[PDB]
Order: sequence, then C-alpha cells, then structure tokens
Amino acid sequence: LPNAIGR
Amino acid sequence: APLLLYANRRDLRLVDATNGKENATIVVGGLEDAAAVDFVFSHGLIYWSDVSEEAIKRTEFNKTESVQNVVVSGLLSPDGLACDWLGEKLYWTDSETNRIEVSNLDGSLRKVLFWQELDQPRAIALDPSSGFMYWTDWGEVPKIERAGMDGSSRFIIINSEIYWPNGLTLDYEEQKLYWADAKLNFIHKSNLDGTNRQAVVKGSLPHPFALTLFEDILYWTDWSTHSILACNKYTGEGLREIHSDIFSPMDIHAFSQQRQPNATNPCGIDNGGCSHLCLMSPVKPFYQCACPTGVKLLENGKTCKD
Repeated sequence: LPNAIGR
Repeated sequence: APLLLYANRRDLRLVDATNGKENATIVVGGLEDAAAVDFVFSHGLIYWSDVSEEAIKRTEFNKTESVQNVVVSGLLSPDGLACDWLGEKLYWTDSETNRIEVSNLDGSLRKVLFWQELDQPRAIALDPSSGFMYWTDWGEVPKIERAGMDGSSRFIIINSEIYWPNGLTLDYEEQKLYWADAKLNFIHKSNLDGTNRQAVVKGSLPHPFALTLFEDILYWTDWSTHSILACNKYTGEGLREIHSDIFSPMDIHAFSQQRQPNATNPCGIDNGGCSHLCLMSPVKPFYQCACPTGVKLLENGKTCKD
C-alpha cells in the first residue's frame, strides 16, 4: 500500500 | 506562468500558477477517485481516470454544461493516462492488469500495446511528433521505459537509482526527460534516451506524485505536503510552494496550447490509408497502421483483417 493509489 | 490542471480525487481543478494563494476553480466536480488527467487543447477536451469507477472519462471544457462522458470502461487500476493531441489517441497504464493500452479519443478501437514485464506501471508521457512514448514502473523492477507510440522498439532507458518513479514529463524545447522519485526524494533529468542524467532537485521532496513543466519552471504535486511545488528546471533553485491545502492532489499538467504545439500529422488527411488505427511511429513515414486487440494486419500494412 505505500505509494499505491488509494481507494 | 501557466494555469495548472490537476486531479484531486473528488474533482479536477485549475489554478493560476502566478496566484496559487487564491482558491482553484473546479473544472469538473462530483468525481469519486479522479487520479490521472490530461487534455487535448485544440479539441477542447479534458480526460481523466477514476480508479473507483474503473474508467476514463472526458469533458468538453469550452462548452457550458457539457456532461462527463465515459469513453473507456472496465479499467481495474488506470493509474496513468496521456492524450496524443497529434494522432488523436488515448494511452493509459493499468497497474492491476499490467498493461499499456491505446484507443481513439472516443474510446473506440482499443488495442493493448504492452502486457509483459509490467508490474506497477504509472506515469506516461508522449512525444507525438517524434513517435515516442515514455512510462514509469515502480514495481519489483523499477524503471523508466520508452517505445514507439505504435508499440515498437521498447527499451528500458533508466534502471538504476530508481525506486518510486511517480512523475514523468518532457521538455519539448530542450528535448529532455524529467522524473520525480518519491522514495529517493528527488527530481532528475536526462536526454530522451536516458543518457546524460543529471540531478535537478537533489533531495528533500517528501512524496512527489506527478510532474509537469512550463518555460523554465517545473511543477509537481506532493502527497505528503498536499500541495503543488515549483522550481527552476535547470538548477532546482527557487523551490516554492505555490498552492496548498489541497484535498488529495494527483496528476497535473501545465494547461496550455503551447504544451501541445502544432505539427503535421503524418497520417495526413486519410488516416494513413489505415483501416482502423493510425498510430504515431518513431520511424519513417512516422505512422504505423494498427488494429484492435487480437485483430491481424493484412500484408499491405494498412488493412485489418475484416
């Protein structure tokens, strides 16, 4: 999840 | 100093970079998770991705009360998109299906260009009058690649000192590539083939996400500072926050015709004689006919099998 585009 | 167009999850905004203290204007509101953004200035179009609606949409920015219109659907994670304002095409990355795909501006004639050796593709930038496309991948093998805009001649151009390459843009006047790395906290530049790499902003950027350029100034969004920053594109000096308190800044462009300057479309007036897609190409005659996914191009190099 770090750096992932959230929601 | 130009207007800057940025995605902001719930909306797309424009802010004047000479006056980012003022509140941005909302170009399109009521969005769920707008992430990528780009435009075709001459056509009066703005495009964006929505990673919750799993779609690319567009709006007509010179019309009053023009709707949002879905042009591509079923995109699991459309983390990056770029508009080819010359060949009139729409390119995007998908970090869940691990693909780079193109279509016409209306979403028709979809063609997967790359589907191997992608892990976390993200930014994508085009040089239509040279027939090249550039993208980043922040996955297990972090890299910047370029290829023909027709899917030809794919090459890794940066694969060292790289970890979260999020932002990517071109300087069309100087023929330089610029990128921002959110793990290494910097902005670098290189020639278009990756050679002659140089640091611009050497460090101390918390979490840059997207990068654009206008005249002598770089502009980027930062996920940790919730702002747009700027600095000189040669020296990295003059680093200033120009617009802050942004809900969730995402992709960004300098919103100007001069960032999409006029050139001859090598497809001419008859779509290159191509039956389906006429894509920009880095080699003469500087277009290449192409067909939707799964469809074969006949021996003439122009007509897709009907």
